[PDB]
Amino acid sequence: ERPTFYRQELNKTIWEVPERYQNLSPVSGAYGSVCAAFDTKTGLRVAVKKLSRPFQSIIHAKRTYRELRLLKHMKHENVIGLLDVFTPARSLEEFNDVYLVTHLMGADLNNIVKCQKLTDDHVQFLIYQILRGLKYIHSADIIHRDLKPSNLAVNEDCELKILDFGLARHTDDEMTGYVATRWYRAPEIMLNWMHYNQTVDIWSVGCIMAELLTGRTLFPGTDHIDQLKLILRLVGTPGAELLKKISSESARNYIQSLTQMPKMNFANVFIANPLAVDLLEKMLVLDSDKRITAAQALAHAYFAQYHDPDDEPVADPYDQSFESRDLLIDEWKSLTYDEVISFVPPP
Repeated sequence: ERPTFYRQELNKTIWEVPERYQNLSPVSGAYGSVCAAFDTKTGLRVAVKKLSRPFQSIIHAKRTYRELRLLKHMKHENVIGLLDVFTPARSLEEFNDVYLVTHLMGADLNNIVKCQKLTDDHVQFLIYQILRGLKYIHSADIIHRDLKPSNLAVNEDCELKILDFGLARHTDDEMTGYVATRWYRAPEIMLNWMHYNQTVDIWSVGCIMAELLTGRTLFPGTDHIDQLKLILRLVGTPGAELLKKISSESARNYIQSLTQMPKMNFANVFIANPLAVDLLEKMLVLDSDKRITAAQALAHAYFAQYHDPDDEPVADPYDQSFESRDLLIDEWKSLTYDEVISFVPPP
């Protein structure tokens, strides 16, 4: 059970990992840093993410606990699976750092697009797999909140996984608010502060598909204002009845202060498979109540070559009852420790 650890330091921070993992090569962040390594047990190359002081604040501890419990609950073909989770600490009193180990496929779409020319046949399969994973994710009342090309890994056979559930969580009615990445963030995140829902992921998938089809970012906003401007330059300025639904009065006033430019023609900007254009238009919509769902997306004609209702699974519901409480730091840490100890490696 208990393995032997060796202490390696990189970028002036210690990495205490089992001998099982060798050849640590870094790949850095606010909440966690990642190293690539070879697993002598499985013979596969793996990615090892060390959470940076996961229990320094309620925010960090809550993120650590929820990501760990999500990955342990996620069991789907197009979702990254947790191979190992360990800690050098031999007791709860010593527990501080948390390490996550997961499969390491070829490269992510970010690097891939910059050196490979993609076919429409590739985009079909890729976005089909993305939506296939999203159906599973959303069915568990989970929301990813950070779908971007760098959080999607793929191999030469075009089989992909959804990565990085660090911002994901169980969907509630009021949430963190400032989430996702600027160039893939849905409008309802910037307006209607803290009262978005699962529909945000579909906007990210639409941006992903547009970028894969064209080869360049769809909304390369310099800042938040530039993001809103680039979005409305395509999807068109909203309507009065939609404006009343915006919770922020400042947001309504700013939107009204803008020079009204309508929805440009969907077949004029992606001059491209018409079916993909139709689907994009179903996805890139302002009103979340009228945006296409992942379940509805899979049934789209664009995925006829891969759609299979019998093989599109659905997840069991996720139990956030432990999180629904306002716990202290030590209680979050104890829950995370119990979750680490209770891990059983997958076949």
